[PDB]
Amino acid sequence: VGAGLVPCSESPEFIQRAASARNTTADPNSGQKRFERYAQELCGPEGLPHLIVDGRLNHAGDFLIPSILFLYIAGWIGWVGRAYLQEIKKRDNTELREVIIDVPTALPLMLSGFTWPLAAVKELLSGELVAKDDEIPVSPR
Amino acid sequence: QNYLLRYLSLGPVLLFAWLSFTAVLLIVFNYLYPDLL
Amino acid sequence: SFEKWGQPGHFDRTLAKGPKTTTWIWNLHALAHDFDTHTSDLEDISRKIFAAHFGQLAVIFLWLSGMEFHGARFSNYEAWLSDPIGIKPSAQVVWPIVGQDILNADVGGGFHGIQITSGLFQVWRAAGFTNSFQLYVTAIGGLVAAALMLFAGWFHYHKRAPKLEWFQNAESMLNHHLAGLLGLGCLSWAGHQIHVALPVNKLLDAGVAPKDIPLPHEFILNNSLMAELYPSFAKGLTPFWTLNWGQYADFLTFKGGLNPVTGGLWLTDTAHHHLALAVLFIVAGHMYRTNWGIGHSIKEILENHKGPFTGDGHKGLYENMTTSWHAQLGTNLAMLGSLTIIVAHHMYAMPPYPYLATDYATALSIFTHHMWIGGFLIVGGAAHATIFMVRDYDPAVNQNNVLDRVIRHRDAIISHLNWVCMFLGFHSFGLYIHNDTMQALGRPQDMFSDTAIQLQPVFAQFVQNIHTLAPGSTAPNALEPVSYAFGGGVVAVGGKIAMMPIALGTADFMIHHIHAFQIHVTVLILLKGFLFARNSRLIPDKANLGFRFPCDGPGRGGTCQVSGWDHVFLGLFWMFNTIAIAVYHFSWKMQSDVWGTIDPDGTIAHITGGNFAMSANTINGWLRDYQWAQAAQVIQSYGSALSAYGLLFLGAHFVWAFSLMFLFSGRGYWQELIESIVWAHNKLKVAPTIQPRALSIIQGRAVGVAHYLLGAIVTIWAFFEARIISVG
Amino acid sequence: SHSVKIYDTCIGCTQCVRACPTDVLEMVPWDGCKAGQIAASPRTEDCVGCKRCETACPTDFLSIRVYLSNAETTRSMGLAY
Amino acid sequence: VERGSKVRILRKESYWFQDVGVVASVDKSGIRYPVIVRFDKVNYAGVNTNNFAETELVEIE
Amino acid sequence: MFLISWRGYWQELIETLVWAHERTPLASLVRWKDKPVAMSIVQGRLVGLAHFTVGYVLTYAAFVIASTAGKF
Amino acid sequence: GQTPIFGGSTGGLLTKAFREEKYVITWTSPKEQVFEMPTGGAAIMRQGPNKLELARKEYCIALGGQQLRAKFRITDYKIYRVYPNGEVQYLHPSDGVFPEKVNEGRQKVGYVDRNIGKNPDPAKLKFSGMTTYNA
Amino acid sequence: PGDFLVHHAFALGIHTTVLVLVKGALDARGSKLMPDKKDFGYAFPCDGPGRGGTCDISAWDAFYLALFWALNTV
Amino acid sequence: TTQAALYTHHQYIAVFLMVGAFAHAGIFWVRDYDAEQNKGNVLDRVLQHKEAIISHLSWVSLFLGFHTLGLYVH
Ligand SMILES: CC1=C(C/C=C(\C)CCC[C@H](C)CCC[C@H](C)CCCC(C)C)C(=O)c2ccccc2C1=O
Ligand code: SF4
Ligand code: SF4
Repeated sequence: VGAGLVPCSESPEFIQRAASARNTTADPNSGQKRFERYAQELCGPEGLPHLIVDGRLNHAGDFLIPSILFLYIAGWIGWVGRAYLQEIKKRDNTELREVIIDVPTALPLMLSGFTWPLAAVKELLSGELVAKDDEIPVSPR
Repeated sequence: QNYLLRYLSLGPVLLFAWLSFTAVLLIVFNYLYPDLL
Repeated sequence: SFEKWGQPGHFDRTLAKGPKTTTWIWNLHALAHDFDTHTSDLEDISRKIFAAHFGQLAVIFLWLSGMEFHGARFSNYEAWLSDPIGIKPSAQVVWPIVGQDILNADVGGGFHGIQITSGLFQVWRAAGFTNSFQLYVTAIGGLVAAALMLFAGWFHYHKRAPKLEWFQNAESMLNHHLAGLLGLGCLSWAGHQIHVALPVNKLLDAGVAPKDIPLPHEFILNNSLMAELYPSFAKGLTPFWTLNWGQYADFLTFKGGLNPVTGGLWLTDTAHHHLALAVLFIVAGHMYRTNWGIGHSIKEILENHKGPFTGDGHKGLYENMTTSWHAQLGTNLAMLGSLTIIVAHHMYAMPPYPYLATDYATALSIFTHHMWIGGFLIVGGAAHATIFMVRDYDPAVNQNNVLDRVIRHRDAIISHLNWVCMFLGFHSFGLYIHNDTMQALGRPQDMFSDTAIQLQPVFAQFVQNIHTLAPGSTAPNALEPVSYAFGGGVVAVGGKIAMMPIALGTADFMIHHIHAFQIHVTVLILLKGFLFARNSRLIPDKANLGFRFPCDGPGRGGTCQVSGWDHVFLGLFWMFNTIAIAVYHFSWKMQSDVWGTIDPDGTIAHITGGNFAMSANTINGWLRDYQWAQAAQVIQSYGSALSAYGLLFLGAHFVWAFSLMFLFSGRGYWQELIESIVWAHNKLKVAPTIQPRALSIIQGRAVGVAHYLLGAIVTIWAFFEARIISVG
Repeated sequence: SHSVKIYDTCIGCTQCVRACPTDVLEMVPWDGCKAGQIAASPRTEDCVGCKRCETACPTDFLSIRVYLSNAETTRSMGLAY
Repeated sequence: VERGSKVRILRKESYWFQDVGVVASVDKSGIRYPVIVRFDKVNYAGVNTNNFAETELVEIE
Repeated sequence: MFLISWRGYWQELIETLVWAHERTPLASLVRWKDKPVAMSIVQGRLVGLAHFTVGYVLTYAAFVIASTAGKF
Repeated sequence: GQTPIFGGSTGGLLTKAFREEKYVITWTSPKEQVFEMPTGGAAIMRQGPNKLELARKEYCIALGGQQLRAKFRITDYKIYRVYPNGEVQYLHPSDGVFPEKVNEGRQKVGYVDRNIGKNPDPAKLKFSGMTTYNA
Repeated sequence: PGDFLVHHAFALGIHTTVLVLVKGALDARGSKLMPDKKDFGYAFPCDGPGRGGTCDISAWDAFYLALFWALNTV
Repeated sequence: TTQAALYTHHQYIAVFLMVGAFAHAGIFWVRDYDAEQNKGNVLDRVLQHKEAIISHLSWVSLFLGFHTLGLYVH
């Protein structure tokens, strides 16, 4: 947290901005409150805070858990999409329904993405995620 | 009848539906507690 | 009865089966309306056209009534009523959430929102609108009429549809429309004007308690107040029974000029105008032959006009004008476009509404809007002319006619045309850059303005002059000149100019000449595609093959871009240039020597200071002395309450470059990249069944030109919108 | 002019010979498949480069190809002047 | 590998190389390319049907 | 200009423009060293790219040296 | 000697088409009807002989293919190339109605019946100027 | 922070530049939908509109694109 | 001014100097190359897996572009 960066608590220009900090929304405490919420980080001569990313508990949670949340949701959406696609093909109405979504079937697949990570891990160990270099017949060259 | 969904489920109309749902979703959390950082 | 929509491809037999690849999607949005490509029958076509017209009218009514309703409940009209100067109209109040809270356009009286510029209140300063409830009823009427005529379309298509001979009575068409539609509507509106408009206008001179001013019911049968003013307007004295009209000199007069108490002209002139037009084209529209065995046999008139150079004249033209549709479409589009642009070129010297020249924001917005639409659709008129040429013609009914006589000697025409274009082009632009070099070369005596080598457009000056002293002799029963840009006195109000005479010096010359230049080349491209549509000196199968196709292989070298709509592509690029520099010229002059402020001496202190006589002669000056002013605030025009609208000018450049990306590149490259991504997806068992395929080259060209135009026009409207906000 | 290239996949539908407007093809007697007469180019000198022919070839990996040469002339360039 | 069996392709230049199609009609005549196979994946204009020499085909199952 | 427009349009008008010399008098004396035709495709691409690159080079150099010698 | 009824145009014969080559076409049309010419024009033919002069090997074949046999069914038209000296060539018709596939034995000059999988190579075929065929 | 930003921009720039270049290089022999080009040469080949068109496939079409992508980077 | 002009001068010289290298690599791939003489050596093992290379390269380009532009517009 070095590099010549003053704490946002005691950076004079920080509170200087905080004084007439333009309260954005329809509540008078909007601006001031957020500046109060910006005492944990450490400002600089620009008067605005920089973010440190190291796992260092000074700013660890301020970047780690959002990353993990994104991984959660991206895994969910990718998993349910792939599962839906795999399911459609066992109907022999393939491209008919490619544009007409079968809602009574599209729902439970979406609702059943609860345990995507570890299940995916299983498909990794079972090897249920990849087809074989030559079995996949998509010809290169 | 209820056959309307048979003719409302097209994808495109469903696209905008889902997207607007997710949009107001994102709004309410940004509308109820946009004060957590 | 809902079992029918979700059966796509209902109109085409080919794409009805199934979506093999993504291509099936694209054509779905491409052939949904050209039902001439569905059968050979015509009654069905006509019925579809009727229903579509009804639907368009319905959306018209809907949007106008909704805009009213916004004007009633969320617009500071009735507060801006008492003061149209110290208040700037607005609407569309901002919703108080994160992101749009600082954008409260406060225009006095605490009314926040969005400071609009469309001048509907100006109509609402002439219609005499007091309370918003009547306006509420107006919106209700508009929307119910919309729904009504939509239901009418449904009925006239599904239950009782018209027959086929109901089409081609152009005679009764012209008669009914010309007379009944135009004359009756115009005379009805004039009657509304005289009864209500000018009365409340009178009553808007000194603060005469607007809502307290009576309602029309207090004047339907109450002639007392109607007898207050206009003594002849007791009842009317009804001297029309006695054929005497001298009594009516009260309201039905002829002034012809600016009324410095209304911000516009004298409304009585407009009323008598509308009267005269009404009866004039009523007796006009009573011309052609119909069901009483009396009238012109119009298909014989065109038979008569022939002669030595004519060949055989205008023989055989009605099969074209009624059997085919695209013909009519194209011609009417061209005419409407021209008409619209003259309208634009018209209503900045004769403001027909109250508070127009005094309101320096709505003027150029309306002007540029209409001007853009004009060209933007006349090119489409020409395109439909070409599509007629490829779709509809006849070798039999077109022997030696004035039509065929050009398609036989096209080469001379177009060669001389190219000649003219080259001549004008460099004769103007190279002259310009010559003067540019001279100024950059310390040889200023070789410049071309008044202070240097001379040239003066005497013709415009003399025509304006002979227009200056018109009344008295040419116009005895007329009081003031038609406008004040030709001649007369500098008419104004407050410290704010309304109209002054316009000066034409040296810089006018090359500007008008390059206008003509670009128009010439535009005609060149379009007419070239027109004539060389069916047969070229190398491609004798064009009409035998179509008019929307990319190329004909690398024969004869290259042949790509040999259809016609690519001709209109190039043409629309060029007309973009034309109209862009046209609006540049108009805005700069009417902000340089027409508009500004005024002192008690009538001293017009213009905005810029007459910059054409100083810099509008060399290129480097044209960028300096125009866009320095046109942007020096947009950089900082954001950052407060009534500034926060960070405009998407910063944003439009991106779409412009993204546009030009599509133009310069082929498609096989994208196809191969697609195939590689497909390989990867197939390796991870996520291969989309519907196999993606890259765009077709014509599709890519279309999206490229679309994005190009969009970015450019967005950029420019952002420019002058913010520029007017800096002064209005 | 340019060079023409023939293969074995000629099924013999003969849509190319009816497509080339330049008289550079003929079905010479063959034996292999049911065709018995396979297309070939006897009169290359009038080749044009339109290559409307293989667009008329339905065979998978269309049986005819044209190697677009470099020895062009007034005939191969096709000028009326 | 009979009429109605799924087999992959040995012809190299083939657009559906290694791809599986169904033997629609087993011809066995004097032509060098007896076997008629049908696919559904589209090359140029959908030539999902083609012929080969069955010395260029291998089954899967 | 060189990049966008392609060689399927710049040949039709060369035809009619050849048509001129053949039929005007007092100038039909002279004839052709060699029969002129439109450009080639690859050459068109090349010249367009060359124009683009030369346009890009000059302005930036002028800007940088002028700025450095005018601001210090 | 029969030529159709036309009023003159501006895209006919040029300085090459009488210093290098001439093209002519003629058939037998027992009727008279309106037709279109590729240089532009809608005119009428005459009974029997129908002689026409032109400069390109495309207008003629376009007339012969699409107009005569596909619309008017006429199939007895000669198409003749002409040298500068005034002498003529008879390329086609060479098979009667240009069917382009029927004969009892045909010409034989040049053959290449080979697939593409084994193609000519740069580094193997070198120091000479032969093409993609000789293996 | 700015240096962080622009340096990642440089990374991107060279990444796409080498992308298009190696694509053209490894297609100097042939593509999946046009494998023959090895014999057509480092030359014009256009292969007229077989499927929507095949313009700009000629093994240094990539060179133009790469030149643009290098100019903006520098 | 002197050192500045020299710096941009030399870097500009440098940029498409490399493009020359890549272009001549491409043209080498068509003219100067024999198959059997290099059967199974390292070059062929590169060609056998070019696919994953170009795919991951496209991947990193897309990633960096998306995210840098997103942060900018943020
Ligand atoms: C303009 C243009 C042409 C036409 C260009 C031509 C005909 C060449 C221009 C003629 C010469 C180069 C003009 C220069 C003549 C000089 C004035 C003579 C030189 C003599 C001096 C040195 C004294 C194409 O052929 C073309 C082809 C493919 C894509 C785009 C285009 C394209 O954009
Ligand atoms: S190349 Fe095509 S048209 Fe010619 S014989 Fe073979 S299959 Fe028939
Ligand atoms: S371009 Fe094609 S159709 Fe024309 S002559 Fe050559 S091979 Fe025959």
